[PDB]
Amino acid sequence: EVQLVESGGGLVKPGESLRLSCAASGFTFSDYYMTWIRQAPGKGLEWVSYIRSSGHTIYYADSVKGRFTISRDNAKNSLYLQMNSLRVEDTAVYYCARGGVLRFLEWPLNAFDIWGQGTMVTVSSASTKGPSVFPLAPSSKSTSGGTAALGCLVKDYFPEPVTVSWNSGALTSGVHTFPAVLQSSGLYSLSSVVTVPSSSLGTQTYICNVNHKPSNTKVDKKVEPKSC
Amino acid sequence: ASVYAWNRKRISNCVADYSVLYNSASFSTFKCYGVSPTKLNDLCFTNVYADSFVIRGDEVRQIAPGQTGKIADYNYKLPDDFTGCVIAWNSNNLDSKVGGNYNYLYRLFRKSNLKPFERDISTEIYQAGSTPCNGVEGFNCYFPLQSYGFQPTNGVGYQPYRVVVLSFELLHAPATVCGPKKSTNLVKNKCVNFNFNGLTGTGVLTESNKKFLPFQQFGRDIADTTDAVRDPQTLEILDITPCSFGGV
Amino acid sequence: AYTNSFTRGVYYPDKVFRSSVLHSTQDLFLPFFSNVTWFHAIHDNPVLPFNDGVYFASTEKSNIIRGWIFGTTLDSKTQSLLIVNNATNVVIKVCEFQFCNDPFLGVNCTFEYVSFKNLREFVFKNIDGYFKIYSKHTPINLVRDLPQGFSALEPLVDLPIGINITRFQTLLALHAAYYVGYLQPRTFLLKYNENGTITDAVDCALDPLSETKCTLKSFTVEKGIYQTSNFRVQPTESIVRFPNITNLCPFGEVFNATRFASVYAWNRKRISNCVADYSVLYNSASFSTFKCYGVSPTKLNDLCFTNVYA
Amino acid sequence: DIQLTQSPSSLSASVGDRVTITCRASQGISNYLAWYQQKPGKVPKLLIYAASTLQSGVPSRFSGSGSGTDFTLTISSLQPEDVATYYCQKYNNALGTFGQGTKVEIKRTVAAPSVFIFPPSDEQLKSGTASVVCLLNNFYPREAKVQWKVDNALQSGNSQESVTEQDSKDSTYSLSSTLTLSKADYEKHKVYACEVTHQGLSSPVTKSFNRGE
Ligand SMILES: *[C@@H]1O[C@H](CO)[C@@H](O[C@@H]2O[C@H](CO)[C@@H](O)[C@H](O)[C@H]2NC(C)=O)[C@H](O)[C@H]1NC(C)=O
Ligand SMILES: *[C@@H]1O[C@H](CO)[C@@H](O)[C@H](O)[C@H]1NC(C)=O
Ligand SMILES: *[C@@H]1O[C@H](CO)[C@@H](O)[C@H](O)[C@H]1NC(C)=O
Ligand SMILES: *[C@@H]1O[C@H](CO)[C@@H](O)[C@H](O)[C@H]1NC(C)=O
Ligand SMILES: *[C@@H]1O[C@H](CO)[C@@H](O)[C@H](O)[C@H]1NC(C)=O
Ligand SMILES: *[C@@H]1O[C@H](CO)[C@@H](O)[C@H](O)[C@H]1NC(C)=O
Ligand SMILES: *[C@@H]1O[C@H](CO)[C@@H](O)[C@H](O)[C@H]1NC(C)=O
Repeated sequence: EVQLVESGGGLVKPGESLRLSCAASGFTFSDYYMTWIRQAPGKGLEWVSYIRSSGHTIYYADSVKGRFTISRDNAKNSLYLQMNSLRVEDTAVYYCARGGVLRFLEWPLNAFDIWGQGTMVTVSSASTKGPSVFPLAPSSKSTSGGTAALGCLVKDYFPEPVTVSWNSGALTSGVHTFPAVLQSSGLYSLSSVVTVPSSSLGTQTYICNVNHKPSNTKVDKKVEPKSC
Repeated sequence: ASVYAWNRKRISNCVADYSVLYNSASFSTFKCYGVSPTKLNDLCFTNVYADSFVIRGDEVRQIAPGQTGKIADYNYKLPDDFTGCVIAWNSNNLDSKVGGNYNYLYRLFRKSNLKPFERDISTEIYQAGSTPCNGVEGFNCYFPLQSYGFQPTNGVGYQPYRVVVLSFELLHAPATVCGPKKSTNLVKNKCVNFNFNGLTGTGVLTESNKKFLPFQQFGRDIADTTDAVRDPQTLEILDITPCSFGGV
Repeated sequence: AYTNSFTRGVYYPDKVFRSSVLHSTQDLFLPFFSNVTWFHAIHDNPVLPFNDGVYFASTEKSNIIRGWIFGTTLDSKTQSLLIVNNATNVVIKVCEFQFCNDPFLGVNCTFEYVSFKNLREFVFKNIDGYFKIYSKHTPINLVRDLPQGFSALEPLVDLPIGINITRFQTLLALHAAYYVGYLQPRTFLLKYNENGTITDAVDCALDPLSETKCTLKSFTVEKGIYQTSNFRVQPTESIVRFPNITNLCPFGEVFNATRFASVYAWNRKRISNCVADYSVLYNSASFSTFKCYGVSPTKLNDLCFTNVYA
Repeated sequence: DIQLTQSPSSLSASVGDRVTITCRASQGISNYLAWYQQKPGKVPKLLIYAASTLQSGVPSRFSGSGSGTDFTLTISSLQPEDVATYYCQKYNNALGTFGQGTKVEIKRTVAAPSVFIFPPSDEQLKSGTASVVCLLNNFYPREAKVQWKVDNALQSGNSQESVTEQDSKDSTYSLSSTLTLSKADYEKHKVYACEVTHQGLSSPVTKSFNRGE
C-alpha cells in the first residue's frame, strides 16, 4: 500500500529541537524527491523544504534556512526533518510529500500526489495538561417526535489537538465536533455533539472517546439521560 | 575517488619498480603511449603523476588521447601528446552493493569541454534552457552529476572498473623517479657506452669547466645531440665527446 | 598608470644548457616595449585578469609585497593558488581559501609546501594545468620606474595544480610600486653567451629590423635589402551563413524506434532539410559502439551535408 | 522567486453553479501547476496536476486549464460536498510554492437552528466550575446571536462560542456557546437560559432549565 506515515510531533519549548520522521511504503522511495510543507493554524499551506532523490540538492524556505535540516535514508525508506532553534511561529501541522521521479532530461509532471497524514508541532513555554471530559446529557424534556441532542465537553487541555469519536467510530452521522476555543486560562476547550432519535435514548448506549496524545490521555465517557 | 573528482598523487624522489605492475596479471587494460613497458625499468623521470578514479567498462576506451564522451569531455581529458600509461581493472567485487553503489558520480553536463588534465568539482546547476537558473534544480536546470549504478548483477559494460593513469613528464631536467637499475663506477677519458638517467650513447666522458645552473641537467650542441651531463650522484659536469673517428 | 616594458620579460624557455649560440624559440613572452600597467602602494590591490599568462614585477625597499592569489572568484567557491613569503618561509597552498573583502597582511587542500633597492620580476603561466613560475631578483638603484636593461629569468617552480586560472591579486604588507604585463605567443631569438647566460634577444614581431634579424638568425644585418615576411590584412570578423530553417532532424524516431529490420533487409532513412542536433547522440551513453570514419564527432555539429542516410 | 496569486480570496455560490478560480504566476512555470482541495482540518487532496490532468478518483466536474502564468480551476456544477479551500501550487523547480488559497462557500435556503441547552455535569460541579452549553444545530446563514440569561439577567463577558464550517451534506452551520461560572455563582441562581435569534426564526427562541430539575 502506497502511503506516507508521519511521526515526531509534540510540544516543545522555544529554542529547543525536535526531529520529525516520514515512513514511505508501497513505492521505490529512493526514486523520488521529497518535500516538507507546513500549515500554521488558521493559515494557508507553506512549502518548507526539498531534498533530491538521493540528497545531492537541498533547499529550504527563507523562514527556516539555517535552523531546519532535511535528510533521507533511502535504505530505511525514511525522511527526517531536524528542527533546531524552534520559534513560536513554527507551530503548525507538518506534512511530508513525495515529488516525482527524476529522469533524463525531464522534470516530472507526476509529483506531489501522495502526502502524509500530518503531524502537529506546537512551540510554546506552557506545559502539557490532559483534558477533563464531562457529559452533556440529553434533555429530560426532549420531544415525542424525536431528534434530541447529547455530547461531550473536553475542557482544560494543552496543547492542541484532541480527537473525539462516538461509539468507537460506529456513530458518525449527525456528529458536530466544534473547533476548540482558547480560554483565558491558557487552556483549550472543545465541544462535540450528536443528534439522535429520542426513542433511542432508552435503548441505545452513547459513549464518547476523547484522545489527547500530548498528555497520553484516553477517556471513554458514557452519555446517558439524567436520573429523573 | 569518483571520476569527476579524480584523485591525483605526486610521485617524486623514489625508485620506481614497474616490474610488479606489468608482471601482475590482475589488470584487464594496460596500454602505454609515448613509451614502451619493457624499456621503462631503465628510465628516469622528473615527476610521476598517478591519477585514480572509477568508471564503467563501456567508458574504459575513453581513457586515451583523442577520445570523446562524457568521461573524456566532462570528467577527465588526456592531451594529444600524452606520455604515460593507462591501467585499469575490474573492481566489481569491491565497488558494487546489493542495493547499488551510488557513491561514484560523474559529470553529465558542462558548458564547455575540459582542457587536458582539468579537474572540475563545481556543483553549479546547469542551465539547459533560455530561462536562467538561480541555483535551484528544476525544469531545464540540471544537477551536473549523475550516479553510477554498480550492482553485482550488472552487465560487464556497466560493472565498475578502477582506473589509474600514470603520466610521465620526460622534460630534460633533474630526475627524481628512476627505475630499479643499479649504477656502476664512472670511467673518465675513455670511450665508453654511457647511460645517464636513461639517456644513452657512446663517447668519451671528460672533465669540464661548463658552469651548469642548478636547474640544468643536460647540455646540447648545434645538432641537438648531448654535449655534457651532470652526474646524478656527484654534481659535477662531464663533457661527452664522441669517440674519435675519421675516413679510411 | 602605464610604463614601457622595454626589453623585460625574457625567460629561459626550457631547462637545456646552451652556449655561444643564437636559438630561435616560440613561446609566451612579454612583448618588447609593450605597455605594462603601473600600480602604486603609497598613501591599491585590485584583481587583474590572468588571460594567457601574466608578467609581474615589483620594486622593493622594505618587502611590502609578500604574496599572490590566483583563481577565478577568490571567494572560497573554487581552488585558488596562494603564495605567501613571510620572513624566511615561502608557503604555497592550493586550498579553497576564504579571503577577506580586501585581502592584506598586517605588520579541501591538494598541495602544501613550506620553505627602491631590489627588483623582483616574475612570470606566471598555466600550460595544460601546470602553473609555471619564473623569477629573477636583482639589486637596483631607481625609484621612479622600471630600470631599463636586459636580464633573463630562470625557471623555479612548476605546480601541477590543474586549476583554471583567469584572475589574480597581489598581497601587500600594511603597517612599493609594481607592474603587470601580459604574455603573447611570440617568437624570440635568444643569444646565449660562452657561459650559457642569455645576454640579448630579438622580438621577431617588434619592428621590421627585428624581423630581419630573426630572418637572418643574427644580431647584425649587413647593408642591403632583405625579404623577411609577408604582409596580409587579417580578418576583423567572421561571417556565418546557413539556410534559415528551424526543423529538427528526426533522430529520435530512427534510433529509439520500437522495431528494427533484419540485417539482410536493413532499413534506410533519408534525412534532408532539417537542423541536425548531433549533441544528443554522442552525449547519450546507451550506445556500446560509437566509431566515426572520415570525420570527427566534435566537428560534426558545425557541418552541413547535402543528405544524410541512416 | 516566482510568486503565486490566487483569486478570489472567498466566494459564495449555489449548488450547480460554475465556479472559477484563477492562479497567476509572476513568471512562466510552463504547465507545472497543481490544484488541491482542503476540507477544514484535513490533509490536502490533490485534484489537478500538470495544470490540466485530473487526478484519479476526482469527480469529472473538476477541470483545470492554463499555461505559463495564467491558470484557471473550474467546477462545472458546484456540489454541497465541494465546500473547502482550494490551493494552486507551482512545481517548475524545487520551490513548490503555494498560493494564498480560495475559500469556497455555498449559498443555500435559510434554515432555522435547532436550539438545545445542557446543564453542567455533576462531576464538573464537584470541581467547582459550572459550564452551561447552548447548541445551535443546522442553520443558515452563519449570522446568529446567542443571549445568555441567568435569572433573566442578561449575561455578557463570561461566555465563549465556536462555529463549525459548512456541513458537507446540507451546507448548514452549527454553533456551541459555553457559559462559564463558579460553583458558588452557579448555585446562587435557578433559571439558566439561552435566547437564539436567527434569520430563520420569526421570533427569538429561548431554551431554559431550572437548577435541580
Ligand atoms: C575557465 O574560466 C573562464 C572564466 O573564469 C571560462 O571562460 C568563460 O566561459 C564562459 C562559457 O561558459 C563564457 O561565457 C565566458 O565569457 C568566459 N569568460 C572568459 C573571461 O573568457 C573558461 O571557459 C573556463 N575554462 C573551462 C575549460 O571551462
Ligand atoms: C651517493 O653518492 C654520493 C656521491 O656524490 C655519496 O657522497 C653518497 O654517500 C652516496 N650515497 C649512498 C647511499 O651510496
Ligand atoms: C601605450 O600607452 C600610450 C598612452 O598611455 C598609447 O599612446 C600607446 O599607443 C600605447 N601602446 C600600446 C602598445 O598599448
Ligand atoms: C608563515 O605562514 C605559515 C602559514 O601562514 C606559518 O605556518 C609559518 O609559521 C609562518 N612563518 C613564520 C616565520 O611565522
Ligand atoms: C570539498 O570536497 C567535498 C567532497 O568530499 C565536497 O562535498 C565539499 O563541498 C568541498 N568543499 C568544501 C568547502 O568542503
Ligand atoms: C664566465 O665566467 C667566468 C668565471 O669563471 C668569467 O671569467 C667569464 O668572463 C664569464 N664569461 C661570460 C661571457 O660571462
Ligand atoms: C523512446 O520512446 C519511449 C516511448 O515508447 C520512451 O519511453 C523513451 O523514453 C524514449 N527514449 C528516448 C531516449 O527518447
